[PDB]
Amino acid sequence: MSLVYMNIMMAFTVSLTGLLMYRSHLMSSLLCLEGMMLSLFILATLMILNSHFTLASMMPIILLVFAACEAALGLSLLVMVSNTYGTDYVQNLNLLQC
Amino acid sequence: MNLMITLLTNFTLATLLVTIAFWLPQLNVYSEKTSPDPMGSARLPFSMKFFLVAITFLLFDLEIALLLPLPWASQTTNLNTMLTMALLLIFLLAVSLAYEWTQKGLEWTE
Amino acid sequence: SMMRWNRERRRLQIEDFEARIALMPLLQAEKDRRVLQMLRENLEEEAT
Amino acid sequence: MNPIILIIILMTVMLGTIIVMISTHWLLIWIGFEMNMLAIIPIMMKKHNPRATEASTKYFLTQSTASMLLMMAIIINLMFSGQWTVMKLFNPMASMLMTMALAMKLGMAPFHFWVPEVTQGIPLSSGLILLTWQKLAPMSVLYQILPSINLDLILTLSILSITIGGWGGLNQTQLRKIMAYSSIAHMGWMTAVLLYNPTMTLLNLIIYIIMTSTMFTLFMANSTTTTLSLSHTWNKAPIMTILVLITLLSMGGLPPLSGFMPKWMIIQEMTKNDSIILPTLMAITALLNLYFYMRLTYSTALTMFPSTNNMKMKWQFPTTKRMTLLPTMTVLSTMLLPLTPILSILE
Amino acid sequence: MMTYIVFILSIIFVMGFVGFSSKPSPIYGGLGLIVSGGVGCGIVLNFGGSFLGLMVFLIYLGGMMVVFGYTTAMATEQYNKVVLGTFITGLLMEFLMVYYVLKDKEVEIVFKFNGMGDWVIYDTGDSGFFSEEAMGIAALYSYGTWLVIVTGWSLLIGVVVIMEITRGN
Amino acid sequence: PGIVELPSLEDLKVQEVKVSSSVLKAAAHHYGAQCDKPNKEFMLCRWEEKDPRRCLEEGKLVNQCALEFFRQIKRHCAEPFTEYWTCIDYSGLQLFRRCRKEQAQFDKCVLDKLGWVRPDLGELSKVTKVKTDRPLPENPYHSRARPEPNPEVEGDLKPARHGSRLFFWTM
Amino acid sequence: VAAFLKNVWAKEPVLVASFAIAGLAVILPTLSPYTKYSLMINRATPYNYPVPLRDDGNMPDVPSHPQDPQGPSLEWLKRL
Amino acid sequence: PFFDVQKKLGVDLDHWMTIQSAEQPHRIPARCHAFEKEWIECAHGIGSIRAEKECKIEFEDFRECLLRQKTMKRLNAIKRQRDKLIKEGKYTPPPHHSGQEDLRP
Amino acid sequence: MFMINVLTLIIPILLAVAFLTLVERKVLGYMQFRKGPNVVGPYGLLQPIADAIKLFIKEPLRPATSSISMFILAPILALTLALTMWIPLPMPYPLINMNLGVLFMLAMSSLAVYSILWSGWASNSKYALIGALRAVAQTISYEVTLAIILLSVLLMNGSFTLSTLIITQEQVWLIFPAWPLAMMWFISTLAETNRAPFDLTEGESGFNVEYAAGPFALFFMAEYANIIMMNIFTTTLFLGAFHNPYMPELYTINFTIKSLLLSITFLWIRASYPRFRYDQLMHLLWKNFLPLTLALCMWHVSLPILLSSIPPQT
Ligand SMILES: CCCCCCCCCCCCCCCCCC(=O)OC[C@H](COP(=O)([O-])OCC[N+](C)(C)C)OC(=O)CCCCCCCCCCCCCCCCC
Ligand SMILES: CCCCCCCCCCCCCCCCCC(=O)OC[C@H](COP(=O)(O)OCCN)OC(=O)CCCCCCCCCCCCCCCCC
Ligand SMILES: CCCCCCCCCCCCCCCCCC(=O)OC[C@H](COP(=O)(O)OCCN)OC(=O)CCCCCCCCCCCCCCCCC
Ligand SMILES: CCCCCCCCCCCCCCCCCC(=O)OC[C@H](COP(=O)(O)OCCN)OC(=O)CCCCCCCCCCCCCCCCC
Ligand SMILES: CCCCCCCCCCCCCCCCCC(=O)OC[C@H](COP(=O)(O)OCCN)OC(=O)CCCCCCCCCCCCCCCCC
Ligand SMILES: CCCCCCCCCCCCCCCCCC(=O)OC[C@H](COP(=O)(O)OCCN)OC(=O)CCCCCCCCCCCCCCCCC
Ligand SMILES: CCCCCCCCCCC1=C(C)C(=O)C(OC)=C(OC)C1=O
Repeated sequence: MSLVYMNIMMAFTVSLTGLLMYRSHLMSSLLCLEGMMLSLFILATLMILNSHFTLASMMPIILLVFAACEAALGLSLLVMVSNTYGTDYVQNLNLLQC
Repeated sequence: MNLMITLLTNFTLATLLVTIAFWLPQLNVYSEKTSPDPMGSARLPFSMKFFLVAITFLLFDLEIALLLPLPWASQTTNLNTMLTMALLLIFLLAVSLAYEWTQKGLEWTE
Repeated sequence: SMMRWNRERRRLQIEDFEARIALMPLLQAEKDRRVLQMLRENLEEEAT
Repeated sequence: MNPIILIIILMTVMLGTIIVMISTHWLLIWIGFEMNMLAIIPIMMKKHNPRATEASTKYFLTQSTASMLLMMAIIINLMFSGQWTVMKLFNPMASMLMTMALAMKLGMAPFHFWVPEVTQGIPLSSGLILLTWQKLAPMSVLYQILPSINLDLILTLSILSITIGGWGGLNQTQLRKIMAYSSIAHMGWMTAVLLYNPTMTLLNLIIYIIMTSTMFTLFMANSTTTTLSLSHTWNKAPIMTILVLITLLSMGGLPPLSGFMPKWMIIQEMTKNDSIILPTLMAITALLNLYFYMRLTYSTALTMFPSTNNMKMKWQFPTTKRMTLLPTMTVLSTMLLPLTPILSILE
Repeated sequence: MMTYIVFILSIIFVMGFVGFSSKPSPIYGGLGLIVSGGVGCGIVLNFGGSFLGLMVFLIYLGGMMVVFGYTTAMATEQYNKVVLGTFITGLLMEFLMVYYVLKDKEVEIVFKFNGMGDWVIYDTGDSGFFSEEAMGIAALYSYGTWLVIVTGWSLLIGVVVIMEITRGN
Repeated sequence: PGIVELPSLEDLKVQEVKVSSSVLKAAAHHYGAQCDKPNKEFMLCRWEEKDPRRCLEEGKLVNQCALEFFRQIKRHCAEPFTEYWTCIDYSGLQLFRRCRKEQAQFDKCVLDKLGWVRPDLGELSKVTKVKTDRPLPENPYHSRARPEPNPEVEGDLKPARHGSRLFFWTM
Repeated sequence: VAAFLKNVWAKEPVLVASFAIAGLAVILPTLSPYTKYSLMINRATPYNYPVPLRDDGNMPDVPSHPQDPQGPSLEWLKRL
Repeated sequence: PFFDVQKKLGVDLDHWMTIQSAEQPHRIPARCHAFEKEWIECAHGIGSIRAEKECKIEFEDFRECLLRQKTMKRLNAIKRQRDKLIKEGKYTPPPHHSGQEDLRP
Repeated sequence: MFMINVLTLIIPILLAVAFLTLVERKVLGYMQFRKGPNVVGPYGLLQPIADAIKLFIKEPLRPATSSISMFILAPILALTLALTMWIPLPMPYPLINMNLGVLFMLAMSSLAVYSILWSGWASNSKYALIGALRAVAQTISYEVTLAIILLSVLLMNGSFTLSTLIITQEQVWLIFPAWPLAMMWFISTLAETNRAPFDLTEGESGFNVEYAAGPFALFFMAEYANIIMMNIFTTTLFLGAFHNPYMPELYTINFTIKSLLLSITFLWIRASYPRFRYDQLMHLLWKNFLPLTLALCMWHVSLPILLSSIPPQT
């Protein structure tokens, strides 16, 4: 198949490995998650436009809307834990080990 | 083709103006200044109001993205269905605004 | 004023579309002959 | 929390589950999943303490990762098939990605690390809602795509889930963590029997739902969240001790109780396909679940732990909690074995 | 080299993804994500999706990454070896993949990809007096009644949920 | 698999209608009115056969009819048509409403010289009927034989023999 | 019911105007006699080709030429 | 469980999007309409087990329309042989393949 | 040949910005019973040149910026987005004819707040950051009503193309059927470019307090270019002119006069009223402008259906 498909898959894999290995902050995890969504957007849009599937052109808009609502919920959770601890570090979310 | 030429021209004109605005008084040898906000070292206070208005803007922006194809969609043959769906979407916008209004969401930044 | 001018604009659009409809059989025939010539030339050069 | 807002949010959770169940489009499956998760997040954060926000954060991150993997599998399937009908998949990579996304959503091992912490951090009612209702939609999606599921992957996930759940539940003293590890082991059983006869999977899902609902309802009726606070129940209401004894015996699969029927029919199905080592291993491993169930019954019903002085003050007042459907699911989770041929209604 | 414009843009896209995925700082990650989103919108525009690319600019960048950087400015108070190491190794795998693609005009990692320019897959015909993607999006109010209903309900419920969980009571 | 068959380069040879887009647009309505029969025959053959190699001759006839249409225009009404397509060609979007006067002059000239009447609104968008002699393609998709369906359910439903037959249960 | 409208129109006139405009917008298209004109104007716009039908012998309604009397007419659109 | 609420109730909630060969607005065809139609007319009513083996050639044609690996490979081989012959100097390109053709219409 | 078109677009923008500074000073002076600059040149015609040279030989502040990257990048983005929002403007022929030019403009205007965000974050002052956050919140909150108003106005046009907007107003001005939208659009564009009575950063720290005099001048020039662009866009939307296809100079002169009058109305507004508070303008937007914008949006969706006046798609 095509080449830009390979580049978008590799971009998605890079963002997934970024999400799956936290460094210090929760915001970097959210950024990696939203980059994953952006790669999904580009891949689906290219496939739908190249395939001339007319009625599938509405799908990336719904995908963008739902994942941005997801991101709003995640930002609210990040703000709540930052108000609790004074920072958004992932090492402070360890009370539930016990 | 012409569009990205114009974009490159605007970008290089802006960066040329910024470079001349930065580095031209750098050629002056005026002086060396020591210089030893009303708050000295206070932490930024986290305010829920600014975050709340940001998230409300984001959600209304999403429903705006939903509302955007109305000029194209008005050309459909199924006019009753399109009118009903458009009125339902803007009614949901109004209902979300009213729920934010009644539960003191728009408070102290009204 | 918007109602009258938009009805006139709709009539003009219908006229333009029906002119295109009258035209396009000839363009369809020309496009078919052109793509068949392109395929034949590519096939001959592939044979070479 | 407003009663009306709570009602709307709960119907939104059920609406998301219904949208997943009834739809023939992959995008609608995805939409129902996000609707369900977005609506269920405030049920977890009903009490507003740091533990609930931590549990909600971990749950949100896990479900978002699983959802992105699901969308990746859907887009790969569209690329290699050109359609969106919810049926067998046309790519092994899409099948693997979707199977691991559904495993992450179900919390099966080795993606199990979020289940006990999330269950511990949230109240008993929201934990019941999670561990009972949240698992109806991924098992339905698995029920729709079984011609494309890799057998080795799903069987590895099943045996890993059973062993890890038993070994994890061996060490816990909090009741919610015990319920979480029990859930992990039961989903191991359910997805073990999935590829041979999914009707057995539906029967096991129904029986596990009823037993978990009974145990959680008894827990909120007595307001106990630890082992010792449950052990105080003999000096307050001994009928509840009898009920938790019979329900925990039935949860361990001991005949002639109704919990014996799912693993009995699962072993019956697995031996028809000449698989004998795996059902024996799963039974021997489920002995561990029986072990910590029997430890709970020792601490609660078959011995009398010392009580305190204020139990008299608690004697002077009756209970007023709405123990909804508690006798019905108490009866249905213990004396249902003579009605075993009723499983033909699920085919 | 001008026929490889979408391929070059995809290379810039994945390079920006490597850069922001190394997590140097949340604000620098946001800047890298903004640049990557702009390049991806360029990819979509060069493929023919004007409306979807302008949706990416209007909603993802102008409407949502603003919220991300706005929240980033309200935390992570202003003033590494790991970041540089992963950036270098990601650039190395990326350029090794490019060299292996262009040297042999075929590659297999998980699926089989072809190293020719991506202008080959395009359609040789015209769409008439309309654009196909605009009609497909515009069919949302005529065909996608159910999609509109579930999306609007999810958005309203999201407003209610965000108002519920940030109150603290 | 097979070898795709293409017509020879002599079969694609025809003299073309070498006029620009605005020249075609100026006389588009009269071209649709006058040369309708071979155009509709070609379009019916095109939508039925789904193969341009089976519609090459109809396209050739379409070219011949269009060329004769423009030759008939050139014989009598060269100057008003030239002015009309010039003022059509000046416009960026090639509007029909910016050249009403020259359009009326050309229509009047061609009505009194050739008896031609331009169509009204919606006439050229009608669905017409075509009398042709080429036979209908009985299998235009080149589809092969469909698989045979499974046998269906027949007969009345009877109770199960000895009930469920599940272990010791007698029902 | 009557003094409430006067009080709310003296106090919040912006909301009164908004709700009145909304009610007009939601009850007027179901009441106007020009909605059918919008319907058959949108459905009479020729976007794609009117593919002809093979004449089997029994189509008196279908014209054999655009200028034939039988067929749909847009005189109502030309007059309105 | 897949509760077919739509078939029981007669509503059409997501069947319009579910395939590419369905009813599209303004009668816009897709690139692989014919191949998908042939594959669906195969697989209808025979189950997945029979349709995975019986007329698999329709699905191979549909997949070749969708992704076009064989056409890309053939073009790659033709262009590679052309490049080798051009470099070794025993092939001269024709005038119409170098931009000196003055195309038909 | 095209670069000549680009240059003759972008150099008169800077010239018009400098003379807008001069015109605003003189008009405010004559409106405050005094004179503007008339000493530096004949009627102050040499004032922008002297002011520009003085600002370009001024000592830089040399701040202790947290990030020199976005400190550089914020004026880059401000100037690029100020200059790039002119290319689909029909004058009467746009330089870049865009099928979706209106939504392209909306995307660029939504993207314009990153200059404020990065200028606030680059400066070490926390009060500067707070002022930047407040300005960003006001800007996005008025983006919302900009989008709804533009969407509701476009339903009389039929497409997103800016050149068709001349064709729509060939009969009558669009301010006749959409004057409440015109008033709300004018106030929303006034609050969009951070102008009085909404310029809160000048009332009691700006987002660019630590920026040097040169980059401050670049930011201010970008803001004035935004003002001129918005007024030209408003003139095209609501006050469309008569366009002769054989004489484009008629349309050019007509919309130039109208847009200059609208910009003079901006300067007239800025010297008549006191400033708003932050919560007062938030109240004016979320509780006054937004419900009426939604009601008028529903009205202008449902109106062309009931009037049999759907504009043509193409
Ligand atoms: C581009 C063309 C030119 C535009 C105008 C330019 C010149 C005029 C400039 C004016 C001054 C600008 C500077 C100040 C800006 C800030 C103040 C401001 O604008 O505040 C807005 C004010 C703010 O309102 P407010 O704050 O006074 O409201 C009081 C609210 N409480 C009580 C809660 C405090 O008004 C509006 O928002 C109204 C917007 C326009 C409404 C248009 C309605 C049209 C008619 C509808 C129908 C009515 C009849 C009833 C229904 C009939 C149904 C059939
Ligand atoms: C193939 C299968 C397809 C699907 C088939 C059907 C599946 C049905 C699945 C049922 C899932 C039940 C989920 C959990 C209960 C949902 C209702 C709810 O929200 O209950 C919690 C609620 C919280 O209220 P609150 O007052 O805060 O409680 C704290 C204690 N004071 O209220 C309370 O806590 C009140 C206290 C009593 C709660 C009792 C709830 C019992 C629910 C389970 C009933 C039995 C299972 C369903 C029937 C059999 C299905 C197989
Ligand atoms: C059914 C029609 C279509 C409906 C859907 C479309 C709606 C479009 C407009 C959307 C508006 C969204 C926001 C609405 C908020 C209303 C609630 C509210 O604000 O109540 C508070 C307010 C009193 O103000 P206060 O409590 O002091 O708040 C601080 C501001 N002063 O309370 C008030 O000022 C009183 C508000 C309620 C009464 C308004 C009555 C208006 C009647 C107009 C004539 C009838 C119109 C026809 C429709 C029926 C209306 C009942
Ligand atoms: C699109 C159009 C844009 C237009 C932009 C500009 C608008 C304003 C145009 C200029 C208006 C008039 C300016 C007059 C300036 C003063 C001229 C003058 O007489 O200066 C005299 C001064 C001293 O002379 P001195 O010899 O010492 O006198 C003793 C003799 N008794 O000698 C000096 O100071 C030295 C010589 C100075 C000469 C200055 C000449 C004017 C400079 C204008 C710059 C911009 C020109 C336009 C650029 C854009 C168009 C090309
Ligand atoms: C190699 C040789 C060249 C070397 C480099 C020099 C280039 C040319 C620089 C400008 C000309 C040099 C002389 C500058 C002025 C000197 C004479 C002077 O002082 O004139 C004073 C006179 C006004 O007198 P004043 O003292 O103000 O009295 C007030 C009234 N009672 O003032 C006036 O009448 C007006 C003076 C105007 C000065 C010229 C116009 C401004 C500069 C234009 C060119 C540079 C800027 C171009 C645009 C940049 C972008 C804005
Ligand atoms: C910190 C980094 C630097 C920051 C400053 C510089 C970047 C930000 C400021 C500039 C922003 C530029 C935005 C460019 C895209 C805008 C959308 C667009 O191109 O629309 C025009 C057109 C679509 O309209 P339409 O009429 O349908 O097309 C012709 C159809 N016959 O589409 C076309 O005509 C398509 C033409 C071919 C494709 C062009 C692709 C352009 C290059 C990719 C994006 C460049 C910007 C990347 C960075 C973003 C911001 C970080
Ligand atoms: C290419 C560079 C052109 C020159 C720069 C822009 C024009 C100069 C603006 C100077 C200026 C003037 C005249 C001015 O009057 C003013 O006060 C409102 C400013 O802000 C404090 C200014 O920045």
